[PDB]
Amino acid sequence: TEFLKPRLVDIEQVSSTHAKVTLEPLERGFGHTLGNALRRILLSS
Amino acid sequence: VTEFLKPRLVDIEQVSSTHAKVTLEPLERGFGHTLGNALRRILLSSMPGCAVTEVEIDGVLHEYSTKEGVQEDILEILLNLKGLAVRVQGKDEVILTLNKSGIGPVTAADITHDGDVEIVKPQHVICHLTDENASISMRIKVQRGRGYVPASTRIGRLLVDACYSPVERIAYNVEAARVEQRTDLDKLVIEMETNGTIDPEEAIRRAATILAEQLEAFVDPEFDPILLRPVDDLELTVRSANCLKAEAIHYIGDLVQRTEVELLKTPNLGKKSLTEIKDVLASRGLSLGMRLENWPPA
Amino acid sequence: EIKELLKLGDLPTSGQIRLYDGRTGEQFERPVTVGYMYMLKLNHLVDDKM
Amino acid sequence: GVLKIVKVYLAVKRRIQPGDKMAGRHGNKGVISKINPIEDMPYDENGTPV
Repeated sequence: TEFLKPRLVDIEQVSSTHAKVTLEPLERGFGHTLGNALRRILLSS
Repeated sequence: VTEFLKPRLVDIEQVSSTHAKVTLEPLERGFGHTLGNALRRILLSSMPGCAVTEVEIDGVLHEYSTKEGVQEDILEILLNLKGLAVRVQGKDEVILTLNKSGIGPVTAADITHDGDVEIVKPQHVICHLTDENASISMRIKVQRGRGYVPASTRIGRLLVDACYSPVERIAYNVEAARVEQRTDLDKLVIEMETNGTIDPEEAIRRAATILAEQLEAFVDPEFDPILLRPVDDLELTVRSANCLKAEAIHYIGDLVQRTEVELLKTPNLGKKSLTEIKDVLASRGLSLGMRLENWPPA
Repeated sequence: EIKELLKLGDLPTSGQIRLYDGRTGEQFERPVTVGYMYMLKLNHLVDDKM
Repeated sequence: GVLKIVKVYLAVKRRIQPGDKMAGRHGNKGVISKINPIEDMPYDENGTPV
């Protein structure tokens, strides 16, 4: 009756316009869930 | 700058008591699979449901036992109890009592009617009493939780694998939505096959709630340890322990601070008990009237 | 005969069906055979060997 | 020389896990390498995961 939400963040600026942000401790299966939801919004919306 | 068209639950087609078809209307294309997968993923693993976690059958000690007067062995009975679909009002633990004497199947309908507890499938067989002098009396513990929590995920009682999730199967279809305006809208049809614990609309609003809450934006030694052990670790007599607890002495640190004088002045402690306490304390290099000066820190 | 049973089964005759990737929701790019196979758990278990 | 002998029978239930070995009757054998949650599993259109 909760879930593990927002914990520890990292940002890897590969360049001035290319970065790698990481949201840590998301319950198993949420990786692909958020990954695909976001990948779908970003690629078209 | 065309603001997006948002969805709202529009139809509910209960194909049965545990199978429904929810439909979210007017969704911009591509969002069908996006929400379809986000939601299917939340529903198939993040839903909250009640499940049997422990069971106390009379006469039975280990789940490997088999019972005099019962067709199936205790293991089969626990496996039957796993499939006990229960919907509880507003609690995270409820005890169900099941008393049954006679010949024939002992179903969930024979469970003692609790006001809060709702039994989804009363015809659900838990047992089979063979002879007419056979009888079972058991206490089934039902708890609220999430996902599949096995019994191995750890007293003369037994533990049963918890299958908290209420949903068995999820399916979705994207289908073009009507309305002559805009024309380029779809409608997400989520086909649900639950166990009857949860309503379709609330399952959708809860999947959505979990999704939205995941998205909550993106932002940017000294001293002796023995002193914090409970007094029970001293293994005193039941009486002495109870007396000390009755005097607000719950830990070793609390006890070693008291003096003999003070302890004997308490209503329930005598010379025998004090002798015992001094003996057990001395046996671990401790005593009464110990100064630790700094009780406690944080 | 197996094809016939598959017909009463409602087919596909080949025994291949459209399959969706659970991570994406996108279908696998080709039809994939899916059927009930009978599988046994052998006496060799990591618990014993590790 | 032996005064007494005690035998204790303990029962354990083992659930399939990574490293356990499964096989079929046709000579197809393999070890479990991954247990992935149901939502990641490939599934039929009507929602049934494999």
